[PDB]
Amino acid sequence: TANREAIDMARVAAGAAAAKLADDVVVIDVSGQLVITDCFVIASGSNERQVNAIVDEVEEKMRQAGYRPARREGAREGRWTLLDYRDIVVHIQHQDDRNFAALDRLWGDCPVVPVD
Amino acid sequence: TANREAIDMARVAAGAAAAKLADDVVVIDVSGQLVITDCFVIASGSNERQVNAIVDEVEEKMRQAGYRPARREGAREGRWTLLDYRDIVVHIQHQDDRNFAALDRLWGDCPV
Ligand SMILES: [Mg+2]
Ligand SMILES: [Mg+2]
Ligand SMILES: [Mg+2]
Repeated sequence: TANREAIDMARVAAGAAAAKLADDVVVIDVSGQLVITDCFVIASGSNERQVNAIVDEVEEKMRQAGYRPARREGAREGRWTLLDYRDIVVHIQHQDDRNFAALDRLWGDCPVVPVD
Repeated sequence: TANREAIDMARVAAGAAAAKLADDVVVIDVSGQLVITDCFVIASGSNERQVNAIVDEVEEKMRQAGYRPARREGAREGRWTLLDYRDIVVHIQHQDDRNFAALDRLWGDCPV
């Protein structure tokens, strides 16, 4: 399964998104699929303000956890942001833009990490 | 349009993939679309071991040209490997998995 250190990072990220009332907050164990990243963290906002508040909360809480800033990515015209912390990767998106079948297609065979 | 520092990185990464006999090597300018990444370099290997060697070639010359180490990722079965250099992302894939349709609906308007 996923390394304990990676799960702890995921816990911090998911707790930050939950603190800003994100929807779809799930930690995916991708340790059996990928060679580097162990946890994928999904989160969604109902508006773009919230999406960005979730993004900033995750970064601020990850900094407090002692980690270096994520390598970031997003679409200039899109409403998503990708945060790469290596052991984990965080993906935050406006719920209206999400493709949920595509998510399940990609990670449907991966265990959910009950992180609470 | 795409960065000088990125084009000269894509040049190196694509040439390296060329030196180790990759197929369907493409440099895609995504600078118009993305915030951070400026270019993608996609390539195919005929098999998992060729994908492995292609990655080696790319990483070897990128280090030689004094570039930052890649943030790597890969499928555990070696079907694909990705190297993130920030300014460019290199995507090497087993030709059987290369979906050119999905590429088109997504980086089709980008110069290639
Ligand atoms: Mg792992
Ligand atoms: Mg750019
Ligand atoms: Mg190697």
